Amino acid sequence: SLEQRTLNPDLFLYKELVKAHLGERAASVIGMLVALGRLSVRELVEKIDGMDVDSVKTTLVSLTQLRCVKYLQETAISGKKTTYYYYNEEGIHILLYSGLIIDEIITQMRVNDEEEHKQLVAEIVQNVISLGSLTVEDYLSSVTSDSMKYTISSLFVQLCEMGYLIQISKLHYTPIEDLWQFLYEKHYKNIPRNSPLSDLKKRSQAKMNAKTDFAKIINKPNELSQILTVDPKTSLRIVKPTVSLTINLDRFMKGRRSKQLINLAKTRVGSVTAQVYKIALRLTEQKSPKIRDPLTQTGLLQDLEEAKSFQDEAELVEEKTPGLTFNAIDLARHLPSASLINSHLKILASSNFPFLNETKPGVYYVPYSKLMPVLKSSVYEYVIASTLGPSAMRLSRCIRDNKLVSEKIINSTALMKEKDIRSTLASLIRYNSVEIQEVPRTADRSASRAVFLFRCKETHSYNFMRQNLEWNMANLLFKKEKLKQENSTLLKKANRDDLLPSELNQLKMVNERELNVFARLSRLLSLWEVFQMA
Amino acid sequence: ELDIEFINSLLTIVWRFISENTQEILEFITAAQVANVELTPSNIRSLCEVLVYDDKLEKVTHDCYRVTLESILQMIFNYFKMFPASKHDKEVVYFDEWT
Amino acid sequence: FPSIPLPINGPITNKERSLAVKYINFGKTVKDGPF
Repeated sequence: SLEQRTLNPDLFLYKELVKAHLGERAASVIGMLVALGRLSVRELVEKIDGMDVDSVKTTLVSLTQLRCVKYLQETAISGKKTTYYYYNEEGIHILLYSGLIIDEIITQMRVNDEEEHKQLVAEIVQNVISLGSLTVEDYLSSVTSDSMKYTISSLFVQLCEMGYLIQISKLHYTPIEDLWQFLYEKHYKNIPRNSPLSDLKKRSQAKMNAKTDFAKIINKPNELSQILTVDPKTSLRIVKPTVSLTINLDRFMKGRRSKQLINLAKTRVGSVTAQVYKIALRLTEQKSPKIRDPLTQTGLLQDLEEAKSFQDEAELVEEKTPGLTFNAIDLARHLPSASLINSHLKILASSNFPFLNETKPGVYYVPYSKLMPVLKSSVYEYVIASTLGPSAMRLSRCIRDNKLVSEKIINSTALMKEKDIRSTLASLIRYNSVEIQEVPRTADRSASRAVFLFRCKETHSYNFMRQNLEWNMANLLFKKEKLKQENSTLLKKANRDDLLPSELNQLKMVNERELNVFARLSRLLSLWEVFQMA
Repeated sequence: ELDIEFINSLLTIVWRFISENTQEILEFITAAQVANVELTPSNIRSLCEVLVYDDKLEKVTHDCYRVTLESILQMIFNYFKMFPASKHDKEVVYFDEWT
Repeated sequence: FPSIPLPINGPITNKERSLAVKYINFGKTVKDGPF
């Protein structure tokens, strides 16, 4: 399969997601936007061929409903209004994490047991977004007229006010940079001429006004003050029925981050304190620091006097946020013993891994900005010990703390024989955990008259890992659809009935093996999502 | 110290000493009739840094040493009890063959 | 033909076996639906 292993960036991942479960005609057009960047319809039809101009719009409305693209309108002084169309990178991640949301509703809503909406609440996620958008009038107007709909309608305000059901708007459907320009030009046209002093600061006068506007306008959909209708009759509280809403990835990805952190605890403590840590981890999940950092996405990240300000205030926000600094007193009532609440938390500060390490005395909270870099350094070194030799695990840590290691001190600091490390180091240049630094002791940088120095380079090592896993995801996805190509005449017969006795065998052996594909992918996708905390 | 092997025989004993829970090490190595001729604080600090690179113990307060509880793994981060099928299975994941 | 596999090679557990059924019906709603 050397054809596939060469020419494939993350475009081979992104093209095949709509090729997996959608019509075929949209896999062609989604590859065009990722390869070309941004383009409207008036130049789209020149790029593709085999799709009519309205058949583009017939195709474009399919991933429009599923929020898989994001548009932008810009008009010219001389020309008409031009609708530049971009790609949505998170709306297609919903198709990636599609099954995992169903296992998130159950493992986070544990107040109910043996309920008669277990089959139903697993279907609401299949109802809210497989249709695309969703409003309240869509499911009440189903085949069930009442069937105790008021119980079901009151069930979702329990399911919406916990999060990840934010009302959609233009903000969810427009990207992050094409909003910021005309609002910065709005603040810039708020400051006219007749202030000539410090004009370099007057250019930044709109920029200080843009920072407060950016946090304000991003909280407008997160503002829960208008997502509810206080009903004086036949109910007590209800969401507004005229709200079009889908899922939000933000609380899920923070919630998926929350499951990732406790797996370090089960390695770094036993079964008691990991159970103690699991409960208090849950309470801070609904209000947590943002994983994607929309401030740092695209903007003034090139200058360090601004690039420092993206974590100077963000540490002060995480430190001075009221909705996570627990008193370590309310933890005993949530566990199904305030001394043991303090004594089993004492091990969390004693370890050199900064979770529950720094705090004000009497109050306790878990830090975020200085914790997620330790988790990324921890798992990959274990992956080196997992898929290849543990001698590299010794060598990866030796070059880690010892900056600019030489070939003499590597046998002074680490203690192995000479022939084995050549059989271990040389695979790490190939996989880019170590790098080369050269000292020219002769003229014109002679290769033989030079000794070579090493480095960890904690950025390039993880970039190689990401595209190594993005390909391995789509490689297993490539082996999904090709198995459905053969033996298709009886899968068509397996979908026309809702019986040859020997033909049924060739449907189960192909079905048990694809069952292993989703399980290994779920094991694989958790290892990759550790490194989107950027 | 000596370039030939059997440093790991010295390495495995001191890992058992800290697991039950740098000056403490010097007398413990002198006991148990070990086959050594020259103990020094420099070599014990040199012997200990390898266990830091193997994460068999932890370094705290610049001189104290704790265990990272590797012993419960010694007995997802669960790299044993994970047997591959590798026979008549074409849909297996490989770490090479993308470079 | 290539060596060095990843260490994730396991029989599927019932904890995630129902999780894998949530995928095959998900695309069945989409493909057999409108699109």
